[PDB]
Amino acid sequence: ARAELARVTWPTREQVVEGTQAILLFTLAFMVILGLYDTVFRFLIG
Amino acid sequence: MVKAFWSALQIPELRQRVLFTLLVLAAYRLGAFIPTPGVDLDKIQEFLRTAQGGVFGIINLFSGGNFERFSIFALGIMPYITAAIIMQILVTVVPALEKLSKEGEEGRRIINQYTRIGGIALGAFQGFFLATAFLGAEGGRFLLPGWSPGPFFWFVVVVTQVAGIALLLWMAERITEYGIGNGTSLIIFAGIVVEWLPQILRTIGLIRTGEVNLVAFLFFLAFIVLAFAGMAAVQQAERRIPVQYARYGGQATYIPIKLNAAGVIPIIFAAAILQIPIFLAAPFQDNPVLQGIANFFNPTRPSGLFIEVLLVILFTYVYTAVQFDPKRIAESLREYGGFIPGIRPGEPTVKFLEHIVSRLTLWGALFLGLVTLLPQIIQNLTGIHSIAFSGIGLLIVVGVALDTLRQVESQLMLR
Ligand SMILES: [Zn+2]
Repeated sequence: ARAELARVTWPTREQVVEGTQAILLFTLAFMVILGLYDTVFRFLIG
Repeated sequence: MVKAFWSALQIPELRQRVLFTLLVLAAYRLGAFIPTPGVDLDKIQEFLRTAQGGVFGIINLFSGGNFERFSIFALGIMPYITAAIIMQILVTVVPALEKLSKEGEEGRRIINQYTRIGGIALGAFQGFFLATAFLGAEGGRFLLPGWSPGPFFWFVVVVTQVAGIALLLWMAERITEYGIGNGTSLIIFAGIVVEWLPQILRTIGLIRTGEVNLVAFLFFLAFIVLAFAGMAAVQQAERRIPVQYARYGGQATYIPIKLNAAGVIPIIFAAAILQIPIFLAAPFQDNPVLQGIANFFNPTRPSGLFIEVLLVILFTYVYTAVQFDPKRIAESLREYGGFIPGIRPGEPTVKFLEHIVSRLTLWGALFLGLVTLLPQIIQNLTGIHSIAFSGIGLLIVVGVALDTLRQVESQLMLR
């Protein structure tokens, strides 16, 4: 069907912001962890 | 906020599990430079950069960039996902396997070991299939000089590929037991996000030359964050259906209906599925009929993107929607007299919950379909282009993150 149940709890109204803050932290962490994993294998070449 | 992680990580119990998780992905990244005996990686890279070998995008993404340089895990942990989907179809259709499925602790780990032996065998095939149909294909198009289309190569790739997959699949299941979150999940996740930092770096080096402007780029990074947010908003979002219990032991509660039940799996699933056509059809270079087949499902092109987006919908809906929901819930309310206020107990409860879950779950799916489709549009109007930030790129990254963070607290409650 295509009817709306808009009245739904979004138990986070602006805890969304801290959720997003958690996700962006997780990725950017690993991102830099795994980003250097490249150069750490570069100075291991010679 | 940044320290809310710090202290909760400064407890050595988990700090050890992170330093193992990171270590296993380190050795996985180490293997990425272990080239397959007879393969000319410079030719492979050249090919992947041409328009012809463009379709291999998603394949090289979920390989973690291993295909790009035929490592011992050329395809990565992806053959294992293929086995996971095969055996979880056969668990449904074939009933004898359904018996073993529902058969408790050790019974659930036997299917797990028929899938584990499913995957490793599937690596042998895929390795051979590529060595035969693609790698030594034309003049040994991608063979280093000295190497030849003989069975010596065939066998030596099959070995490199079974060695690589076995190594890796073992590495996977350690990240589950002795590490954070889920192995496989985190492996896929690693493949995508590795290629992020240099990309982000190279994009701002080319903003300087005058090729890119900071208006478009700042729009793109804004959107990634926006996307990251919307999904975070949606995961948190619930609809509470009020219950109430009879007289002691008589008070009110709520049964929560989420928009998307931990949608980590249907997404990696859908991705795998979409690659099946590409993987079989594309490595036949000279065959036009097959190149059509493969180029149809290419997720960059609108045809493939549409096939991709219909897939993420379906896989998400069927995942979230089927969590042995309505009919048991309606009956279980019998245990100690429970009811949804105002709504008749029994059939009308079933049809009530059914309706709600149906109409809800659907919005959950549709949303995830925008997250798949939109990046391309956004990528197209922008000069920036990469499969790593291609929605399916995002949805798994965001996916594994949440899956991993959620699994911390469930045991961090216990610990
Ligand atoms: Zn040819």
